[PDB]
Amino acid sequence: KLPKILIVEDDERLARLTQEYLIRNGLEVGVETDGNRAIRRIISEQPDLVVLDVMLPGADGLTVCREVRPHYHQPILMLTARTEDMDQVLGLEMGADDYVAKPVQPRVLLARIRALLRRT
Amino acid sequence: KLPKILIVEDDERLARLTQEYLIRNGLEVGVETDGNRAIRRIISEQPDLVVLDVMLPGADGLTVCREVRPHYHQPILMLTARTEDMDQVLGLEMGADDYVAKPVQPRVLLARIRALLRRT
Ligand SMILES: [Ca+2]
Ligand SMILES: [Ca+2]
Ligand SMILES: [Ca+2]
Ligand SMILES: [Ca+2]
Ligand SMILES: [Cl-]
Repeated sequence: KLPKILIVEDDERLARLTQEYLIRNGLEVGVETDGNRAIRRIISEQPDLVVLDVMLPGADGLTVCREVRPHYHQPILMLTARTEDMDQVLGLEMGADDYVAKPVQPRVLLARIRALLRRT
Repeated sequence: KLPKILIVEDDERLARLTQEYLIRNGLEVGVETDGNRAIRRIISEQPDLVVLDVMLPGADGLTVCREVRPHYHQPILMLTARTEDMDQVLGLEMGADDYVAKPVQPRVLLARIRALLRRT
């Protein structure tokens, strides 16, 4: 009954800090650091929501979004370390549900995760 | 067994003039004016190439690309009646194969359709 979140992020330090905060707030959270494994993992485990970094070893965020959408219908929240309008429009038009600039306050990330889960 | 083209254009007038020209030039051509109907028709009829307007009643051209690309792998030539900033990059990155601003001379459109069909 706890929402399952998958954090796809290559920055291990930030990913674990975020995972611990979300677990303390009633979420079941896993971490993936590779785009290729993230594609198979998202399709196989079917998490309730994905937090997806744009730049990853292997498949980048846009590729992950494109490859899972036909087999994964749950929300995708993208995170970026640099605010560029082009990448934000492409991420949303590719099928992402949100696109947030890093760094994001942990409580804001949780509020955005809860908002996305309300329409599933 | 001519190449099958689907023109997805809500401007019925231009669509029929283009259809007439392409049929006279050795192509089998159908016309669709609604984006939601274009998604179902592209996936079920599997045309050899789609000429896709970016602005349609129902699903927009970017939505048509996003929804057909998992099930349709033939060329998509996108058309726009008004160039907007970032429009070409988004369509090409979404899976379109070309992006042309109207008005396009009919002979130029035929040359572009033939060039795309050579990539198959
Ligand atoms: Ca990264
Ligand atoms: Ca990469
Ligand atoms: Ca139009
Ligand atoms: Ca529309
Ligand atoms: Cl994990």
